[PDB]
Amino acid sequence: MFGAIQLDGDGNILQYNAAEGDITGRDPKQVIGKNFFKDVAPGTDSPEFYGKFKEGVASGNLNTMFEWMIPTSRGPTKVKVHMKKALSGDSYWVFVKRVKLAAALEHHHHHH
Repeated sequence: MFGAIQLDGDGNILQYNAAEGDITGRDPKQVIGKNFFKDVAPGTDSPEFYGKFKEGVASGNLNTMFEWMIPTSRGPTKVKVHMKKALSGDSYWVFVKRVKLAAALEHHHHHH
């Protein structure tokens, strides 16, 4: 379940846009209106993840980027989760992707 979801101050899924996908045979309304921690991700109901989402809101710039383990068809798996407050300053975008060594800003390779 990797995609870009848009949450509000309360954390309600206002819009859902799957990513790294081509087929659109998944009822989006299933998440529309529901909370990311409500059912979309019950295991993410922790202070490290959820807590940060609410904490950042108080400041008005929820900026968090880290990896989290979520349940899947083949069991629990790690994924890159990033939460950033929208530009309007009245919402937050959630980015959940697969962890495949995508992050890496080295300075130089094959050093001698």
